[PDB]
Amino acid sequence: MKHGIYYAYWEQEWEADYKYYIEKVAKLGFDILEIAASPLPFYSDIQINELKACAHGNGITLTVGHGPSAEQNLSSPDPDIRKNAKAFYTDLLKRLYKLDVHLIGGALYSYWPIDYTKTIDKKGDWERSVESVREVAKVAEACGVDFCLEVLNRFENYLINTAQEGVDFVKQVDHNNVKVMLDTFHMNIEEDSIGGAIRTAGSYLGHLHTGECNRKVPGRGRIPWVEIGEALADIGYNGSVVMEPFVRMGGTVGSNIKVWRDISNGADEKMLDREAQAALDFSRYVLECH
Amino acid sequence: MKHGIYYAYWEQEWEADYKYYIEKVAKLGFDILEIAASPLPFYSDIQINELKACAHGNGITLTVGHGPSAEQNLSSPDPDIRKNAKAFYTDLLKRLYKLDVHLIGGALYSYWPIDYTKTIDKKGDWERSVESVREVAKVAEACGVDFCLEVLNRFENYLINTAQEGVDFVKQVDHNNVKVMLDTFHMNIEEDSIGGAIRTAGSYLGHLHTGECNRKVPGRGRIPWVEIGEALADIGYNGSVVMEPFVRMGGTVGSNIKVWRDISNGADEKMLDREAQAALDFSRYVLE
Amino acid sequence: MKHGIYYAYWEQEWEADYKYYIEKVAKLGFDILEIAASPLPFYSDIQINELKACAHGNGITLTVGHGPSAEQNLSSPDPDIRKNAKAFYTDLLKRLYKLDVHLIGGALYSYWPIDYTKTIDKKGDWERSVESVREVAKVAEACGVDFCLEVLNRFENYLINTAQEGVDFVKQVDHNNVKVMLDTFHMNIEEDSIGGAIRTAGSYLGHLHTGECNRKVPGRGRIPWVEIGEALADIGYNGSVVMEPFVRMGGTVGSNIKVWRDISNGADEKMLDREAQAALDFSRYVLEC
Amino acid sequence: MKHGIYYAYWEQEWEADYKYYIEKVAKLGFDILEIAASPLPFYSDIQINELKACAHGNGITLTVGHGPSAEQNLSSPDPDIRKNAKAFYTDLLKRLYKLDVHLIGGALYSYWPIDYTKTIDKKGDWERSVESVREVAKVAEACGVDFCLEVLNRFENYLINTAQEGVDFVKQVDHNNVKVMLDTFHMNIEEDSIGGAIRTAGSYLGHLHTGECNRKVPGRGRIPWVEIGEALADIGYNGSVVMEPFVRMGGTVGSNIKVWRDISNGADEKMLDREAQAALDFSRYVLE
Ligand SMILES: O=C(CO)[C@@H](O)[C@H](O)[C@H](O)CO
Ligand SMILES: O=C(CO)[C@@H](O)[C@H](O)[C@H](O)CO
Ligand SMILES: O=C(CO)[C@@H](O)[C@H](O)[C@H](O)CO
Ligand SMILES: O=C(CO)[C@@H](O)[C@H](O)[C@H](O)CO
Ligand SMILES: [Mn+2]
Ligand SMILES: [Mn+2]
Ligand SMILES: [Mn+2]
Ligand SMILES: [Mn+2]
Ligand SMILES: [Mn+2]
Ligand SMILES: [Mn+2]
Ligand SMILES: [Mn+2]
Ligand SMILES: [Mn+2]
Repeated sequence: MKHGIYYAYWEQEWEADYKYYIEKVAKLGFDILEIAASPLPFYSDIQINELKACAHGNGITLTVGHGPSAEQNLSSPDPDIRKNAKAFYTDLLKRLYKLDVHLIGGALYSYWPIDYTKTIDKKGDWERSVESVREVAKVAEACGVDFCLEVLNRFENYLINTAQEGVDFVKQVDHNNVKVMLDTFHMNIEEDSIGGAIRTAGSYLGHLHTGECNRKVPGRGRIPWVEIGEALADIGYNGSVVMEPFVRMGGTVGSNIKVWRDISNGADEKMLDREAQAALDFSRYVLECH
Repeated sequence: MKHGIYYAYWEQEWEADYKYYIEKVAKLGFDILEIAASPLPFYSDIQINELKACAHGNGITLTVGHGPSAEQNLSSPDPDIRKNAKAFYTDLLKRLYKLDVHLIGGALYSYWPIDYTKTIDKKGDWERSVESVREVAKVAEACGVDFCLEVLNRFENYLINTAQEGVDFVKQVDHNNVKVMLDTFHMNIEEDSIGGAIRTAGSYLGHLHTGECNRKVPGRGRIPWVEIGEALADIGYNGSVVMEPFVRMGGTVGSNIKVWRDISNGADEKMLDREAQAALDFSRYVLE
Repeated sequence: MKHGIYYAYWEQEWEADYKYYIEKVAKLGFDILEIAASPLPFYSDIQINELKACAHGNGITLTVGHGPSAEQNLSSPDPDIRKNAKAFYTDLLKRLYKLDVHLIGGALYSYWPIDYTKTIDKKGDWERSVESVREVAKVAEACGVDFCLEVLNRFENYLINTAQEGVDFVKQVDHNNVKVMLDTFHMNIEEDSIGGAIRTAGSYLGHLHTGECNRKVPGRGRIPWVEIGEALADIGYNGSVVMEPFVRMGGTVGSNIKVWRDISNGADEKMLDREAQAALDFSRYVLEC
Repeated sequence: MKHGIYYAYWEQEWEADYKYYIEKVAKLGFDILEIAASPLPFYSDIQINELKACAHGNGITLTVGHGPSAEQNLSSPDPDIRKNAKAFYTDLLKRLYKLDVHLIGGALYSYWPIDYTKTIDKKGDWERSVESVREVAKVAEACGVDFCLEVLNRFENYLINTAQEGVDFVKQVDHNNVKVMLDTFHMNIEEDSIGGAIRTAGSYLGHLHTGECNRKVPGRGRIPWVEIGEALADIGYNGSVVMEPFVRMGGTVGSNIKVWRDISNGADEKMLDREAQAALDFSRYVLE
């Protein structure tokens, strides 16, 4: 497996100097840095090429996460939003192609976080979504990009909350490059079984996010990491595992993730770095070759 | 310890004929029925007495749960909202005393569920709430009621998310009738240690809600029940334990709890009855 | 799934008035009573029909457990011990048939408990055992009995300590009536994964013993019961599940099981019955479907 | 917190060239090397100073483990055996003082492994042992050595099988240089609660052995490491943590520990080294 970490562990907005983080995680021993998609549509060609060259020169692979805006909601009942959305993704996937990125994940079938003050139509949203994802998927394939649909807890989305729902949705889409994506923090809430959910995902699992129950770095909390490693070995998971810790208050990240206390316990950057590296060593040790 | 269940397990709105449920759970074997406070202020003085009568007749003890509305938000920066909130609690609490209820719990220090659309001010809300709660505490003490502050996960509230934050708030309130309340569903998300959180609550723990990670009845999910039982013995817990399963879609309950799939797996009322009864045997066995 | 309990939970010797426990256990709600095989060769056909009819009357299914003596050692290098051993099971299995018992289990490929002051030849004992068991297995087929080979921890046996070893031994024996048997107390010591060991057992699993890490009744300890239910479901286990708690010091049972403190904490018979009943409610709830 | 490993992980007999292992574990990053006491009584005085020189040279602290032989049984009903036992330990402890080691642990109140084809007189053995250990304690105190009594599973000892029995024994001995010692492999069998056993030992815990359920190195097994680390933090443990993995068949070690299958799966020295270092990183990280 290839191990990565989301840059947002160090930042409070959905954008940053990704080159700085590529240099950092390469020194910490990671294989991957996952970056937020938000700023990419504003990258000039030379900026995309420099980012790509940076990743390549440092032996780092870039993956992309995206929490879509309501205006990029592929499941919208408004035909215009669905059109703006497909247009947004099309342009984004081409940028990913130029970046040599082959994976994007997150609530790509909806938007995030969900504004629950608006009325919900799961059934209706579900079918518009399946349709929209079907065609975005075709652009993704032409770009060499796997489009991973992340199963989320109920407080963050209502369409896909369990691995079974994720598999159902992905089978309906029925496209080779559209995958299910799990996240230990979300599984921790919705699943009857962690290993079971992973085996349920099976051949459809295309990406995995890690973090403790309250989103600390993997290892020192209650997530059943050994059971997870066993299940990944049962399904022959080949993919990437990207830890996504959020331990700092503040900014759009703190607000969207809902960090209302200093979970980092006053850590400075170097401290954060050390904990992520210990967490990487732990992940490689516990999660592999079971 | 005394075991109960929240009536909402069977209903989709924050009210119901509580008499029908006092008889149901008395039969199923529960010692307690927990009821939503919402419809109570619309109970006449006579309706109160028959509810109480109905409870005493069935050997069932009544506890109350309450997810406050924005207008009952004791943490509010708006003095008129705070004023109305103290009035609601004082009226609600006098009714509780006449109903012969000695415990109310929920996000009593705030409102539920939070609309994260508005602007949050944790620091200021926290100070206002501590003060408003201490006042309300005098009334709760009078009506012989335990004002229980429930620690909730980050998605449903931002003031108190861990047992440690709960104990800090309660110690700040510094009042006899205010307790910390824990819920296995919420602890499962926010805590480093389930047993550790319970031990942190210690003597301040006044009420406990149970449910699996995804809110099914206690037993066949991933919650560490043995560890909870051992930690309650460590602190010598002598309160009640109320299961709060939510396995049904629809209504204000389904929307507030966020049940977007049929977790009950098509259960009918009898099937719901059986599972709750089995979870009750399980809880008395494992937890004590 | 059918749920039972070992009568020994109440007794300190490997024999007892099984009719008394058949009645007790029917009132507590079990579907099965497991009895020790050692007193059965001393039973007349009258006692065998007596026991069978009584089980039948209280609706209880009977299963058998046996910790073989050194003289009943099917793996012994001494060919006379092996001949006497085969004679012993040949007789026993015919009695089981008369009792309409379709399952016996324990360290049937060896003897129990092992005396480590002796000489070990795991490789040698293993080969002799596979040979003897396959033979006994024909007699088992004939008597309609499932010969279950229990995987034990290292302190009690050295031949088969993990589900994988148990599976290798059974595959090698290669006979329909031989199955692997697992016990949560033994898996707790030896296995890397509990769900994994069950799954490795797979279709070869023919019997399951349960108890907490320190042998108390199932449920209030550290054994991962939910994980066990899942794995039993993953392999579609239909067999029975028998709790085998040991919480009392004294006697052969106490010395053989090595109970050196009062784990029951003063439990009198009624208290023991209460906990077994609660543990049985727990097992049906957590372990099934 | 100091972390070590028992040298027997790489050897099949209760002795070896400890200098070779001091260099190896310093290179892998350990703080401590734990050695078997067995060969030490017979160390010339030169060999004692060389061993100590090496340890200091490599920045390694040495701790000692010991499975006493039947003739060294301080609990024996036989007075000549108790006499020898006491002479054995006073000589061993004085050497330890020379070797500059401050900790010895194991079934020091008895002998190991127990021969169960003999008569078990628990109450009598227990009384004699408490009295004997108390005497030895005085010498241990003079040599600046913590005499740690290890709690073992039922198959390896019958006097002390739980943390509660270990604490009861140590409190009866009533001497500051005598401590309780826990081992995750042994707790995994006997305890109701791992965290609970650690909290029961509390201030009395003077040493801790680690290993997976089946004695593989810590990390990929079922032992609840986070719970252990949280309980060590609960009591404020000021001792060391020594992993005692046993993954190889053969010799006195393989038969005393009862390894009947190749648990190491063909590992050569280099592979045993890497797995030890990975478990060390895991332990420092998870146990805090
Ligand atoms: O689990 C999550 C969100 O809770 C991740 O998918 C990521 O943070 C999100 O997609 C926004 O970047
Ligand atoms: O756990 C919670 C909310 O998740 C409850 O205690 C809440 O106050 C109650 O559900 C309101 O009806
Ligand atoms: O678990 C075991 C032994 O520890 C049993 O299966 C044994 O065969 C039985 O207890 C003998 O009576
Ligand atoms: O855990 C134990 C024995 O199972 C050890 O501490 C023992 O004292 C040592 O292994 C002997 O060398
Ligand atoms: Mn995620
Ligand atoms: Mn931490
Ligand atoms: Mn922690
Ligand atoms: Mn609750
Ligand atoms: Mn057994
Ligand atoms: Mn008990
Ligand atoms: Mn040890
Ligand atoms: Mn217990």
